[PDB]
Amino acid sequence: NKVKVPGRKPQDEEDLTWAEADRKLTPEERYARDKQMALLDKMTSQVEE
Amino acid sequence: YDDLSKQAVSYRQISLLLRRPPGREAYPGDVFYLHSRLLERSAMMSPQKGSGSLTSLPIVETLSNDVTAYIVTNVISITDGQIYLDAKLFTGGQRPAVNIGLSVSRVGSSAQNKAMKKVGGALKMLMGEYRKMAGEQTSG
Amino acid sequence: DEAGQDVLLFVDNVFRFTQANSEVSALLGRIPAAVGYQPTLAEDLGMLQERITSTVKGSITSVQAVYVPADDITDPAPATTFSHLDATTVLSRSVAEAGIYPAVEPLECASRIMDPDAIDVNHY
Amino acid sequence: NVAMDIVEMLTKYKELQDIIAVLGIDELSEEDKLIVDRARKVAKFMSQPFAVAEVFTGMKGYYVQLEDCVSDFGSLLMGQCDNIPEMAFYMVGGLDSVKEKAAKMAAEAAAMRERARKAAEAK
Amino acid sequence: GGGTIRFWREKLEGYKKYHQIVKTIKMVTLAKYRQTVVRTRVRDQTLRYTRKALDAKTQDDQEVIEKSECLLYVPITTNRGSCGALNTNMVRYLQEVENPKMTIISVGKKALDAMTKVFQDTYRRTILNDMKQAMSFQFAAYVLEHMNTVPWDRAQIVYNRYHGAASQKLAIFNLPKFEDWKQKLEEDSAGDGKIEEDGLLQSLPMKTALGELEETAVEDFYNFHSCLAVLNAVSENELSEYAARIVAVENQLGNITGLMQLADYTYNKTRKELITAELLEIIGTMTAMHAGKKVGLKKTEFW
Ligand SMILES: COCCOCCOCCOc1ccc(C(C)(C)CC(C)(C)C)cc1
Repeated sequence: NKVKVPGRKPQDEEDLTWAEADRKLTPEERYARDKQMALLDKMTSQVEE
Repeated sequence: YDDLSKQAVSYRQISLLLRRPPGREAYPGDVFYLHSRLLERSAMMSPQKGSGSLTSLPIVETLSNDVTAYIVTNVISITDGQIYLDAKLFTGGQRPAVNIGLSVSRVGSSAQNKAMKKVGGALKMLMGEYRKMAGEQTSG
Repeated sequence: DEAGQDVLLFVDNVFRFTQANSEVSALLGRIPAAVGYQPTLAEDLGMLQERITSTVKGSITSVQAVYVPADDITDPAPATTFSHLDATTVLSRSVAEAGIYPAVEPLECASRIMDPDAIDVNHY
Repeated sequence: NVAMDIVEMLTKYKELQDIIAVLGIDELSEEDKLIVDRARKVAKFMSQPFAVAEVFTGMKGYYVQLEDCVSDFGSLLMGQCDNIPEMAFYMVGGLDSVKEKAAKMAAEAAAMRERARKAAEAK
Repeated sequence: GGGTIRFWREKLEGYKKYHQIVKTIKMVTLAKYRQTVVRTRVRDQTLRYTRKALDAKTQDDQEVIEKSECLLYVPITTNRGSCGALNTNMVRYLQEVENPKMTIISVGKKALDAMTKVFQDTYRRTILNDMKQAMSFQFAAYVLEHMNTVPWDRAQIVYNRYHGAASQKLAIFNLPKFEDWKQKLEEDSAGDGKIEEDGLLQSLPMKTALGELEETAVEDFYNFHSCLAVLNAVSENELSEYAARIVAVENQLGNITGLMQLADYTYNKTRKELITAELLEIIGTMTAMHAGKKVGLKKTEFW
C-alpha cells in the first residue's frame, strides 16, 4: 500500500532499467522519442489526407 | 618530535644522494623501519625492568587535511593513537582544533583516572549525539 | 651586524630560486626525489631563510614573492616555503578595481604574531 | 540469495549517493528514496559491537548467529521492517536488539516531549 | 594512471559546468523572488472577513471523520523541483492524516508522480498553472469548479506560508460545506455571542446580516471567499517556492564546491604522483644501464 518499489523479487514491480545505460542522456532521449512519435502520427494523418 | 615529517626528508636526501632505489612518494622504502625503530623504544616497562616509562608525542604535517599520505599512515601504523587537528576549526576559532571523530586513544582508557573516566564517557555520549544533531538539520 | 639596524630583504619569486637549485642538482647527477625538485629542497631553502632572523645586533625581515604552480599549495616548493613564513600579504585585483590601494584582502591574509603574548592586548 | 540482493541494493545506493550528496534526498523518486532508506538501514545494521572494542563503542559485544543473521536481513529486504527508524540499526546485533533499541528511543523521545510540556507549563 | 587523472579532470569540468548552471537557476529564481516579494508588503488584509465567515473552533479529526462521508485535501505543490522539503512535507502530512474517506485534487506536477505512488485510489487529478501569467481569481475559480465535482463535506487546502526568507512553514484552510456552513450560521446567529476558542473573533452581527442577505447572494459570498482563500494559498506557495529554492540551491552550490575541491586535490595528487612515477622509471632504466657497465681493466697492448 505504501509503494510498489521494483526489484529482483516477484512481489516487487518490474525493473526494466539497465545499469549499463547512462542516465545523463535520458532526458534528451525522452524528448527525441516524444517528438519522433508526434511526427510519425502527423505523417500518418498527412498520408491519409 | 617536531617533526618526523622532516626527518624523513633528511633520510630521503641521504638515500637519493647515495642512489638507493626510491619508493612511494620519493622515499626509499625503509622510512617505515626508520620511524618504527624510534617509536618502539617508547614503552611502559615491566616491574622486572623498573616499571619506568617513555612517552612519545610525535608531530606530523599533513597537506590539505589528508591522512592518506605515506608518512602519515606509516606513523599511524606504529603509534598507539591519533590526535587530529583541523585547519578548519583552527581558522574557525576553535583552538585546540581537535577533531574528536578523527582522533582516538587506543590505550588511555586504562590510564584515565576514574573521575575523568566518568566525565569522559558522558562527554563522549554527548558529542556523539552533537555531531549527528548538528549535521542532520542542515539548516532545516 | 656592523650598522646595527633593521633591514628589508625583497625577494623575487622563491619558486625560481628553488628551480635554479633543482637544475643544479639535476646537472650534478642527483636524483630528483619528487615532482622534479631537488632532494635538498628543505636544506637549501633553510640555509637561506635561517640567515633571515632577528638578532641582538639587529634584524633582517624578508618579503618574498611566491608563485604557486597551478594554484596547488601542496607542491613541495610552496609546502616548504610556507613553513618558514610568518605573514601573508595577499593582494587582489578585485579590491584594486574598487579603488582600494594597497590592494590587500585582510580576510584571506594572516599572521603568526597575532597573539597577546607577542603584541599588546588592545592591538589584538 | 539474501546476500546477492543486499549487494544489489547497496550497488544502487552507491549510484544514488552521487546525487544525494549534490542535490538532496528530496529530488529522488519515491521508489528511490525508499531504496535509500532501506540501504541505509542495511549499512547501519552491518555494524555491530565487539567485546574487544568495548572501550570505544561503550557497549557490550554481541555474537550474531548465522541462522539469525539471514532472517534479519531478509526481513529488512522484503520490507518486513520499515517502520523502525534508521538509528535503531546502528551498533546492534540481531533484529530483536533493533526492536529493543527502537522501544528505548521512542520512550526517550516521548519522555522528552512530556518534559518539555511540564517545563512550558511551569514556565 | 593516465585514465585516473583524465577521469578526475572530466569530473572537475563536470562539476564546474554544473556549478555555473545552478548559478543561472539561482539568478532566475532571484529575479522572480524580487518580483513576488512586492506582495509581502501588501498581503495580510483581504481574507479577514473570510476568516470571520468560514473559521470555526479547532475540530479534532476523529470526530470529523465519523461525522463526514467524503473529505477532501487539496495539496498545493510546485511545478519544478529544487524547492526543498515542501512537497515531501505535504505528502508526509497527508499520509499522517490518511483516512478511509478522503480525496485528493492537487495543484502541481510534483503531486502527480508522488501521490499516485503513495495514495493509489484517493488521489484523483491535479491542476497546473504554467507560471507565465500570474495566478488569478479565475484560476481559483477553476480550482473551485474542480473541487465541486465531489459532494465534499470539508476541504483542507494545504499550502506553504512565507513567514520569512528562511521560514516557509505549513498552513491549512479548513473550508466547510455550504449547507453545513449555512446551518452553523443560523445556529450561531440565534444564540448570543460567545467565543469558544482564544484568538477567534465574534461575528454574530455578521451572521445576522447574512441572514438579511438573499440565498443566491449568500452562495456567492461563500464561493467568493473560498476563492480568495484558494488564491492566497496559491500566492503564498508561489512565494514560498521561490524563497526555498534559493536555500535549496545555495546548499547545492556548497556541496558542489566541496566536491570540486576534493576533485582538485585528487587531480593534483595524481598529477604529482604520475610525474614522480615517470621520473623514477627513467632513473631506473638509466640506473640499470649504468649497472650494466663492467669495472674490469680490459688491458691491451699499447706498443
Ligand atoms: C596562526 O598564524 C598563522 C601564520 O601563518 C603564516 C604563514 O601563512 C601560510 C599561508 O598559507 C596559505 C595557504 C593557502 C593560500 C592560497 C590557496 C589562498 C593561495 C593561492 C590563492 C595563491 C592559491 C595562501 C596562503
